[PDB]
Order: sequence, then structure tokens, then C-alpha cells
Amino acid sequence: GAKKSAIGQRIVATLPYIKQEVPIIIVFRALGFVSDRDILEHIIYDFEDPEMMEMVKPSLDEAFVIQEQNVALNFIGSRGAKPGVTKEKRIKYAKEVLQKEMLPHVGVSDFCETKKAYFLGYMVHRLLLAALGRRELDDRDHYGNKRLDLAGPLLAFLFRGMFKNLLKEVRIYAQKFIDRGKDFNLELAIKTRIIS
Amino acid sequence: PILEFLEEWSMENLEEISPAAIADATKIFVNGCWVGIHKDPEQLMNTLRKLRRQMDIIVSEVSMIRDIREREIRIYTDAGRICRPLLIVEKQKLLLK
Amino acid sequence: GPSSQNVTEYVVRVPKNTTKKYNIMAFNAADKVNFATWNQARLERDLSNKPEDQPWLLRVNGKSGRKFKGIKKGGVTENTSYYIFTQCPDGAFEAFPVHNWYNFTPLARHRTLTAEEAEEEWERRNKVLNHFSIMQQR
Amino acid sequence: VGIRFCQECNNMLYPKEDKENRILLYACRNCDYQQEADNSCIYVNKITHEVDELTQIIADVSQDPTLPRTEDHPCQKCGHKEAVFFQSHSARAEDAMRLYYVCTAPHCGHRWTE
Amino acid sequence: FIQMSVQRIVEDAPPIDLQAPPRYLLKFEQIYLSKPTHWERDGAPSPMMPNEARLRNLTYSAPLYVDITKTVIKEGEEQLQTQHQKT
Amino acid sequence: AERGELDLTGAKQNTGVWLVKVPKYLSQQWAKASGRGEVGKLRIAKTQGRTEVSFTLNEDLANEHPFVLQSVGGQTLTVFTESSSDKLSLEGIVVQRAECRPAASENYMRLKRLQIEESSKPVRLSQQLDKVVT
Amino acid sequence: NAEKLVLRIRIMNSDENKMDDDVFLRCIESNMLTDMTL
Ligand SMILES: [Zn+2]
Ligand SMILES: [Zn+2]
Repeated sequence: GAKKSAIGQRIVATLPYIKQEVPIIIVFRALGFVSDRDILEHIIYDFEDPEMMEMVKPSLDEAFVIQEQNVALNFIGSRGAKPGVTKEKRIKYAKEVLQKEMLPHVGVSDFCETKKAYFLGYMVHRLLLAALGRRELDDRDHYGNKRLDLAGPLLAFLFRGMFKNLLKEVRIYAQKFIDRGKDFNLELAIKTRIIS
Repeated sequence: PILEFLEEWSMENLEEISPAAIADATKIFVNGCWVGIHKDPEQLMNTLRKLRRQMDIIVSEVSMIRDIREREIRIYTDAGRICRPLLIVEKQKLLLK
Repeated sequence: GPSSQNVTEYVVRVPKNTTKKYNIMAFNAADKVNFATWNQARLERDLSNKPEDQPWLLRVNGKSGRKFKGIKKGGVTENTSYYIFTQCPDGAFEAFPVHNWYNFTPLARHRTLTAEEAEEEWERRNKVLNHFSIMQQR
Repeated sequence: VGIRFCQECNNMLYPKEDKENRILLYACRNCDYQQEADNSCIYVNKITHEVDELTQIIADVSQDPTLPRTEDHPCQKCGHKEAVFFQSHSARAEDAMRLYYVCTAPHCGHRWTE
Repeated sequence: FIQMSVQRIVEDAPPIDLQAPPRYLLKFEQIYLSKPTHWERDGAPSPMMPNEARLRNLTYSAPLYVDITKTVIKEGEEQLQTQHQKT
Repeated sequence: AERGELDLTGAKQNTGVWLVKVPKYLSQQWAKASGRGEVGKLRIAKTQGRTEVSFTLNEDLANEHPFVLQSVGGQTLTVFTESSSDKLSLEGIVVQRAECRPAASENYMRLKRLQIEESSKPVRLSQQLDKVVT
Repeated sequence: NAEKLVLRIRIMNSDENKMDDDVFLRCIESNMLTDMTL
């Protein structure tokens, strides 16, 4: 395109529980980093490298319009799998998505946005090196990138699903009796066949 | 135990550093989480290796990987990693006597 | 002279309790923060959530001056502690534990595009002309 | 090539021309701020990109035990006989067989190619 | 999995909160496992040997128990905390 | 002058303070009494072209802590306090950062191992039960 | 004869005498690199 090939190649992010991807810089805006220098500091650790700086130019232009964290959060919330009825609820939904659904291994606490920005910037930084050819692409066949799910972890995968059903079942059983006005028997609320 | 030891040693937390310091230092990853940066990667690996071989803080199945070119130290403690026992060689000699 | 070999040793005191808590305020180097113009400042909890578990908002010189937002450090110092040494007339160092660590960054002030306005630009996000002109129209 | 950031909001500065003076100006967006450009080059891309690998090479690689070491290429900076040689092995080169040498002497990260 | 994952899974499960307005809470803390047991027709438990499971087409399973603490609040400035050990 | 006003007098005086990172055991010993007004002495030795910082633990407290300085030019740090009477003030500006390290290397890990084991007490594990619950 | 081969390009004078005077070169530069056939 006329302007499509002028900006170059832009980076997007496919966050969980969002129907459509979002520009990468928007995610940084939502995390609380507004100025371009603050965002680029988490992506490019050596500003003396002109090659890296150019790769992020199209991404910055794509998210130029969004200039505030709340604006960015609304954009993320607007594309959520369950769009909010009002703008305020959209921001809350987007905050929850980034708080827990995005990079959960980095953290789930309310004050882990800075840690998630660094790792997200590292993900972008790793992508740029692959695009720039500085680092070789990862090999799926390489067996150190693999993990083996043995009996334990496989069983632990089942137990949480089956334990969630157990906890859901007691909630349903108790709710019927509590609404009826009578206390409930814990022994009777538990369905032992769920786990067995 | 790995994170507690790393904090005790000269590893700076990500929150408590300026981004300008990340260029020279090596990123420290524990189970894929960028814990911090360290200014002396070679000494840290020697210390990390020593602890594992003495089984002091680092268990035998903990794998520490240093990517010298990429300035990254990756420590993995999760399950599912396939490993095998290998004899340690120092100064072109077997430690097995 | 004496400075070439000066040796200084001072006593360390750890009061059990203090009326005022101690926390660290951190400013990024690129911010070029200067306190000479900080004639007046305001620090208060944010109102966006609408208390002790919410971010801190810092305003300098009212609306005219720069505004900074402080966020508590998510990483906890379970295996670490921070102390600050302050000079006192008695000549003994005093160490106070860091109750909290806050990271402050400047907030730009201008006619930032609103959420409703951003919707119109989303149509032209892929294809836009004269990025400078978009702000002029607003 | 130089990337400039605004001094007010720390945002990107993009090139702009003032017809009044006909001088390149790096003007901040959404900030009504302008700066005097000096480089005079706003954009440059090298298709061949004959970027030196020595700049990319990191002196720490001399500590890698998996790299070969040769005593036949002494370091020019310090004269240390031992050196660690390797290939760039980086994409976009299309021909990666030349060897880059890094001095193995500690504190001397001299890098050279024959 | 038995020694750590099962206990962690139970510990990490959120407490069950129910509102009527009396309020009810359920917290699961400790996990116990008995040796593989088989219950006869009369209901008498007995240790289940792996060969007997193979011969009689049984499942070599161990009973699982969890300590459950229940707290109830009836907006009457009284709190009753009853624990069902080894549920 | 208002409730939200910040007493920036400390900034005007350009008072300098030192930020120190210390382990928990050193602070834990201080937290033991925490009311005697004394926990140790901080000794700083300077030479013609080198400066070293070390800390000594109190003899009563026990019943060497070398200090390493760090550059502070990469980040600007300030210290402020909030008064219980709703009067915020700025104590000063950090001028140097230091870290504390253990003199011992081998037996020091033994103390750390106890802490790791001690912090493992709340870590609940499944318990084998000899007799089926009836 | 010069060791470096150069080709300076500028927009028409009539237009100088609508999209953008600066971005348009990038569009031309990218367009000429690939779309144009020698
Ligand atoms: Zn600006
Ligand atoms: Zn050399």
C-alpha cells in the first residue's frame, strides 16, 4: 500500500479473552506506561541501536491516537469477549484481563503491572531480534523446549477440574437449603462420586 | 529458595532498577519469570553451580542455563524436564576418583 | 591531609516506633526531576477507583505544574529490608525500615484524545494522513 | 538515524519543515513543541546492511567452554596467545564462514576478524 | 501429586462464600489419605491387596479425606465455627 | 498551606541519606529487642584512592558485615514520610546506595537452610492415614 | 567514474509550486524498491 509499506511492519498482541488482537503499544499504555520513551525503555535496552528503534516506529504510529492509560484500557475492553455495557465497565474488564489473564506467570497481584511491562517488552525485544536476524528462531523440535507430563501432573490436571466440580456442587446444594431458610449438612452436600 | 538466594546476592530486582542498567547486565530468569539483572554473570554461575553440587539450596534437578551471547541466565525448577547424570570434569580431569 | 585517611564511625539507633512512616520515592533518571520549582505540591489517593490499598497521586504546583503517579512496588521484600541513614546533631546514624516503595513517573498534560474521539480515528488507524494534523483538528 | 524524544512529555519527535525559515524541525506530536534538527537526515535504510559483526560480538563469549580456542592468533591489544574463534551464524548474511576472534585474557575483550 | 499437588489444589481453592441474612463459609485445610481399602457387601472395610484388585476386578483406590471448617454468621454479633475433621 | 501540602523543606536543605539493603536476620535481631536504642556501629574506612564500608554486629545482639556501594546516577531517589497528624514531609534525597553481604560463606547457608525449613512449616502436605476413617 | 553510484530524486515542481511532502517520499521509496521493475 501507499502508506502501508511506508510505516513498515507493526507489532500486535493477541491477549487471552479478546476476540481480536490489539496494537502492542496499546498494551503498554494500559499497563500504565504512557510516554513513548517509557514504553521503549522496556523494549529497547540500548538506545544507541538505530536498527531496533526503527522496528518499533510503525507500532508507535498505530497506537498514536490512544495517549492515556484509561483510553487504552477502554480500547482493550471494547474488544473483550464480553464487551461492557458502559465505558466504565469496559475499563474494569480490561483491567481484570491484564491483571490475571495476561502473563499470569509474571504475577496476578494488583501491583505487578511493572513486572508485566518488562516481560512484555522482553517478548517484543525478542521478536525484534528475530525480525532483525540477530537471534535464531526457536526450534519446536529442540527437546529442551519440551516438557513431559507424567502421572502426577496429568493427575493434578484432572483433580482441579474434579475438585472445582465438587466445590461447585456443594455451593449449589447449600444454596438450595440456605434459600429455603434451613441450614445444610456438609456431609450430604459433598458428592463423593465426582472425584472417585 | 532460589529467589531468596538470588536476592541476597548482588542481583537487582526489576522494580528497583533503571532501564539504562539492563543493557550491560544479564537478565536472570527463574521458571521463565524475569526476576532481575546481575552485573557479574560468570561469578553467579560458579556460585549457583557450587550450591547445586553441594546440594545446599539448589536441588539436583534444578537446571541453570547461561546464554553468554544473549546475556541471559535461565534457571528452571519446574517439572517435566528430562535430564541425565553426567560426570563433572574440572581442569581436564574427572572429579570421580 | 586528614581527608586522605579520615575514618568516621557513628552509632546506629533503631527506635521501636515512629509517628511518621518511611517510604521510598523513586524518580526515573530521564524524568530530569528538579525540586527548585516545587514551590507547592499535593499528594493524595486516587479517585479513579471510586483507600490504604490504592495508588498515590502526586500533583506539583497545582494544575500548572507536572503531575506524577506513584504505584506500590508489587515485588515484596520478604527476604530483604531497606534502611535509610539520616544525619543528626548527636552524630549517630538512625535507620528506619522502608514501609513502602513507590515509583513515580511524570504525567503529560494536554488535550488527550477522549475515548469517544479515539473511536473515529480507529477507522483511519490503518490509513491516516499527516499525523500532525490530527491533533490540530482536535 | 538519531531518534529524539520530546522534553515535555517524553514522546517521539518527528521531522517537520517550517516554510518560514526552510529548516528541518523535529516537532513533537500532541505537544505543540518543536526542536532544531541538526543531522539533516530523517530516514536511512541500508539494503546491503554491511553491519560489522564485531560491534555485535560480546566479549563475554570468551568464557564459553564450547567454543574452540586457538593459540595461533595472538591478541593485538595485549598479545595474549589464546583466542576464541567462532562464526557469526546470523541471518541476513547469506555467507557465514569467516571466523571472528575474541581475546581470552580477562578484562581484555578485544575482538578482531582475520 | 499425592503428597503436594492434591494438598496444594485443595488449599488453593477459594473458600466457598454463601449468603442467604445468614452467611456461610467453607474452608478446606488438610488432606488425608488412607491405605487402599475395599468395602465388603456387609460394609466392613479391609485393606485391598493389588492381586485381589486384579483378581476381583477392583480399582486400587485410596480414600481421600479433607478437614473442612465451617463458619456461620447471623448478623447477631455471634460467630459459630464448626470443623468436620476428615470429611 | 493545606492538608495535602508537602513539606519540601528537606529538599531545600539538600540533605543526603544512604539507602542500605540488609538481610532479614540482621533486621530480625534488631526486631527482637527493637527498643534498646543500640544495635551496632557503622565503621567507614577511607584510603588515598579507595573507600570501604563495613558494619559490626553488637556483641549482646549476637547472643563482620562488609558493605558494597552502588552507583546512584542511573536513578534519582527521594525519601518522604507521612505524619500521623496528616502532615507529609520530605526527609531528604538519597545520595548513595549500599548493600550488606555475609562474611561467612559455608556455615551461612546453614542459617539460610533453617529459614527455608522454617518458612516450610505452613507448607501443608497430605498425611497417610493408617486406619480408614469410620 | 565515482566509486559510489548515486541518484537524487525530488518531487515535481508543479506540485511544489497534497498528502505530505515528507511521508510521500517514504511511500515512493518503498514503492520503488519492490513494485518498480528495472
Ligand atoms: Zn511532547
Ligand atoms: Zn587481549
